[PDB]
Amino acid sequence: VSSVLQLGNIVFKKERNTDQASMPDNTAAQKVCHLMGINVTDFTRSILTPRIKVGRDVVQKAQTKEQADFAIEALAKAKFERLFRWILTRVNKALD
Amino acid sequence: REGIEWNFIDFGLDLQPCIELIERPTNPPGVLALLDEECWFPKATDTSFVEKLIQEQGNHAKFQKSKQLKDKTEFCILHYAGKVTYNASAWLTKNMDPLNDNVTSLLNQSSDKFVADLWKDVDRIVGLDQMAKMTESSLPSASKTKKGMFRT
Repeated sequence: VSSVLQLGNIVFKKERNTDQASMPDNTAAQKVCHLMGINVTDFTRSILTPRIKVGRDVVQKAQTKEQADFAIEALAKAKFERLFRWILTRVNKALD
Repeated sequence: REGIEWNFIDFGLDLQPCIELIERPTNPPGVLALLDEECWFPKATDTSFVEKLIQEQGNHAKFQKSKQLKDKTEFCILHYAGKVTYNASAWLTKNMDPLNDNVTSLLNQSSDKFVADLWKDVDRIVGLDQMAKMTESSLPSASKTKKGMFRT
């Protein structure tokens, strides 16, 4: 629950010289990564510059500010929905 | 069926053309069905979905177009409990439910057991690499699901 809230404090700022965005703080990501049990640099690379695969190719690209905001927004709601489904199966487990 | 003395009373209450308007998948299609297919076209937007919805539905006798809002993009339907105005902006994104798969696989293999249990099923996370850009939303496809079994 706290990490779902904390993802909303991660701030992408549009950078003029590449037209992408970068992560201009470390604390917001650092708090989130500690409470997700994962790594700051691998998370920071994944959110800004993902190394995806389209079928056959490997597409290593940079995402824009609007996209990086959308990616963190989608991850927060998805982790919340996963918690509710887990809690519901945990309730059903004891009733039955 | 039992063959008693009776004569049929219409009570006038059936809501089915309202239900077909949203539900129908083939023959004249419904609101969900058009939202399902427009979703997989690289020159579709939430706006094209509404202009297609006028093409299939339009004259339908439970459908009505907006107060001339085609900018926001909205439509109206006549439900049993009243006429709702629905605003279709960011509905292809909601019907799709896409996520960054690169960050998702990091959670699958995390050093918290609880996060790793919660993100145990990554097999149906759907990559698209879609460029949300107003006016010209652009939908590439970067699909990634086991056996190709994904569902809208």
